[PDB]
Amino acid sequence: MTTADLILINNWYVVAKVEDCRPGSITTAHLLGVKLVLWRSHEQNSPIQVWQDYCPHRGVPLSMGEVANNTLVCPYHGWRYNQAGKCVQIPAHPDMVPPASAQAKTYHCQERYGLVWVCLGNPVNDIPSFPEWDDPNYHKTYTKSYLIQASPFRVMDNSIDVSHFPFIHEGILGDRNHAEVEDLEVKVDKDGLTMGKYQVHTSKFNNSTKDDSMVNWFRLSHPLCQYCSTEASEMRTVDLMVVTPIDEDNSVLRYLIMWNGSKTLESKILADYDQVIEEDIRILHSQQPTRLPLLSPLPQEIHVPSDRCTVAYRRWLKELGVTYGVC
Amino acid sequence: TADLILINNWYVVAKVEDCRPGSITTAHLLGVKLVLWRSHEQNSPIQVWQDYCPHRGVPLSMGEVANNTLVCPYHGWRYNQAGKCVQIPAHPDMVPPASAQAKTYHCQERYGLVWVCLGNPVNDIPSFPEWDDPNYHKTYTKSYLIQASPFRVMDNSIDVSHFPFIHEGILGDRNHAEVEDLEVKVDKDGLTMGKYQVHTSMVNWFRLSHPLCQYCSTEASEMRTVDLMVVTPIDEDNSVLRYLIMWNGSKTLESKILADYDQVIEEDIRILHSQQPTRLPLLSGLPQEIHVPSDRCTVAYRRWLKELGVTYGVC
Amino acid sequence: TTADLILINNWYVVAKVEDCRPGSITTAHLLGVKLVLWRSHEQNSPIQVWQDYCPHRGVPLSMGEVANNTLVCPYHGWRYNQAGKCVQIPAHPDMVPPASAQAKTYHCQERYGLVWVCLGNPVNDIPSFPEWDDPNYHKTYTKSYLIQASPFRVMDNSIDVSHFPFIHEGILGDRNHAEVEDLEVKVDKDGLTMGKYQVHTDSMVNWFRLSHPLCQYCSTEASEMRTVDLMVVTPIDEDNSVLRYLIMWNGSKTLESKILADYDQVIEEDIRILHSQQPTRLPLLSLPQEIHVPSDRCTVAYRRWLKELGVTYGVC
Ligand code: FES
Ligand code: FES
Ligand code: FES
Ligand SMILES: [Cl-]
Ligand SMILES: [Cl-]
Ligand SMILES: [Cl-]
Ligand SMILES: [Fe+3]
Ligand SMILES: [Fe+3]
Ligand SMILES: [Fe+3]
Ligand SMILES: [Xe]
Ligand SMILES: [Xe]
Ligand SMILES: [Xe]
Repeated sequence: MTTADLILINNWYVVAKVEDCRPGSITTAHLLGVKLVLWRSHEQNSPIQVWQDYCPHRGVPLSMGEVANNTLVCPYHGWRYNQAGKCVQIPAHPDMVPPASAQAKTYHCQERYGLVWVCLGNPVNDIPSFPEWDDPNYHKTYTKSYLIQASPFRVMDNSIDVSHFPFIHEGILGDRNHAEVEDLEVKVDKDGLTMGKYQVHTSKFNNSTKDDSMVNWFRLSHPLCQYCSTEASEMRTVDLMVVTPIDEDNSVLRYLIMWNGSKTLESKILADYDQVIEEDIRILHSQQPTRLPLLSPLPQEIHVPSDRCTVAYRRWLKELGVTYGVC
Repeated sequence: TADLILINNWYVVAKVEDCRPGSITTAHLLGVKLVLWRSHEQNSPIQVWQDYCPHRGVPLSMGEVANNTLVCPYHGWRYNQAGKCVQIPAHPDMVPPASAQAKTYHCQERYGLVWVCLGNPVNDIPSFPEWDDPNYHKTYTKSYLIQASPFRVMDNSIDVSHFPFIHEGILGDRNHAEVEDLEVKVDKDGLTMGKYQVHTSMVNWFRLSHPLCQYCSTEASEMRTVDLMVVTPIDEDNSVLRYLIMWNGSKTLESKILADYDQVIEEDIRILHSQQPTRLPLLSGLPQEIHVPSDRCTVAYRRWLKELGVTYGVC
Repeated sequence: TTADLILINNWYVVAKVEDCRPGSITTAHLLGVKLVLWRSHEQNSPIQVWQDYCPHRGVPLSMGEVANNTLVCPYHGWRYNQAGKCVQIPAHPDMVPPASAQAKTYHCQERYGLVWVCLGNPVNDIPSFPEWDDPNYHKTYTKSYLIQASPFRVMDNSIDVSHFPFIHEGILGDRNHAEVEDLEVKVDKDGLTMGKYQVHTDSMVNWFRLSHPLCQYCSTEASEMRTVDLMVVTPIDEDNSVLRYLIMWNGSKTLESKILADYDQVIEEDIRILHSQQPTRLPLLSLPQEIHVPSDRCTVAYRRWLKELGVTYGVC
């Protein structure tokens, strides 16, 4: 169990990539305070089973075992658990039907966009949409996993912030001179939080090429995933940022990036995101308190006109009833 | 703090070989930091006290042994073998106050091991019959620091069904994983398991007179092997493992025996370090423990600890 | 924060002025508060000591840059003037920052080459040091010593004199001269005072006074040379301290490194003991309870003064 809210437990979250889960493999992960085991059978096109990493016999992690004959086997006594989590065999008592109590705690898992989505509760919410996934004109790439020692909601608040661009992202996403921020259009509606189109000022790098005027916008249907859309000179680049809430104070950041330009741009896209993500991590790791402060009437946070979309985020979290990872 | 039932039992804290004349050693029992010291005389007794000087809270272990006294390093106070301050160097003519006294504990050398009771010895040190048999040879395993409850360490050692999966080299085969109807008896002696078969041929039985001490007996084709497993309870979540192995076959087998014991212990320590909760769950976030017929000796250990009133190291 | 106001309303050294050169950003910690110390390229700019905290989104201001007499936060470039008022917000260039856009500032006074800070309202003055003005005395500063021990245990160890023959053998005593004479201890409204006493090696006469719980003035007269010192403890929190010493002497300048070496040896010998002592915090008067003998008169008096002042922070 956990101290997490039901609004959060009943949502889907990315815990891995499908390319990390090979046939016959055992992977560990952490979601909302719970340790997880992700396993597949040696069959090809095998389903991924996401359970709690715990054998109920003597408390040994099931992730220390082996996958054999479509069963996850515990290392201590060799209890064999089927795809539904039911012990189907106890080697010490091979003719005995295992007790019904011998059951692993199983969760909902679904693959989409090459990502493993998990729901610890009742899947009542839907997986965010990524329209360009099935567009053959768009190429796909994934960033590596980033472990961040900061609240899941502080990480998302940062990626909603845009006024920091000319300071901690100078040279990639901002100009320390064009640092004034225009009035921002931010909607709160049925589709979630939308930052409307807005101009990103980037520093010239190629003096031969024309200014890469970038227009960006983003939408949040889920509070820990953000769909971002950028149209520059000759390329539209969309991304799906996904935050794995490890606990109230820890988070994993992953991005699926899709672009309509030359596949040869993959290396540059991945390296440019690395720079921005690590410049953002430096601030996230220093922020206090570690949990995102919600609104109220250490001193309270101060909000200026340019914080419109981040004030609306903190408001959305109070409406959703979020108390985990926030203060 | 620990339950009186544990406070009044004997526990191994060191090997006699390592407490030399004039030496000062350290140990940790039931939450208490301990100082062990000997005088430079031969046949000197071992004094096991709390590692603390009552003047200003400095560890007496950072001091020195001099003239059959332990000297505190801060103000020079000298404590006799009974633990009483006999000289305060700033007041050389003053009879040191009665409060100037170290907290002393009972110490007894048995089986080449230093045994300590922090309470009132109500029970005797566990018996080891082959200690007095000259037909048996003697070897000691090294110390093993385990980040697990002392009671989880003993539960693992009482378990016999794990042999075919984590010990398939020495104590089990994957084609012989079935466990026969085991025999368990909890009497005044303690917890006793009746003899059972172990597949590498071998017959094995064990008895626990005390919760953290195990006597084990194994008969092979040509050799009887016995061991005394001692668990030092550092605190609720930490333990030290030691064994005294005795056998009546060739003394040349000492190295293979120690090598075999090391493999098994480090294979058990891997499961022990992973177990959650860290403290032993007793019979009463994470689901409750499930018990199968092959778990009757470990179910009896948990029942015994509950009956004895153990609340320290257990969940 | 959980500290007693008697402590919050007192002056403490958090740095030496030689460590905060023009245009620098230094960090410190005092009574649980993280502090940012910053200066200007003004050849003689003052030292600002604020809480290491940007009230916009909670970044540490110490990760910023000093520019044109302002401290600039790294996250959104907010510029705070020397009074701590934010005067620029780059996002809204022609917007006067709200009154809330203000760093939490603390009182800072430079004295004896040291940075004194008071987190509250200074009801007391910075401890006195008469040989500072005396031109016949040379001056030197020890390095900062981080001690994993209560500020009050650190000060307890400095007032102890009975331990000189055992852990400071060679500098403040030897094992053949361990008997302690009847010490003169004056506990008054001003504070704790310790009268003249003999330190062996062939001997020197020392005394000390404490007008402040965590500041000690000491005087040693030996063979015509008088050495004085000001021991300052930075209370980091209940369990941690910084130790610093300003030593002044009227002999040869050549003695400086020897003086520094003698202090360094004694201090690290004291730190070996301080780190081993349990409990970490200083036990006051009503693990076994502390026993007191006559050589411990001035250390018993320290505990009695702290209880009368109502110190609960850093004490057991
Ligand atoms: S702990 Fe998993 S089978 Fe015994
Ligand atoms: S601390 Fe042991 S003698 Fe003073
Ligand atoms: S956090 Fe300091 S300026 Fe935004
Ligand atoms: Cl399989
Ligand atoms: Cl025992
Ligand atoms: Cl003073
Ligand atoms: Fe950013
Ligand atoms: Fe084992
Ligand atoms: Fe000293
Ligand atoms: Xe980016
Ligand atoms: Xe063994
Ligand atoms: Xe000194």
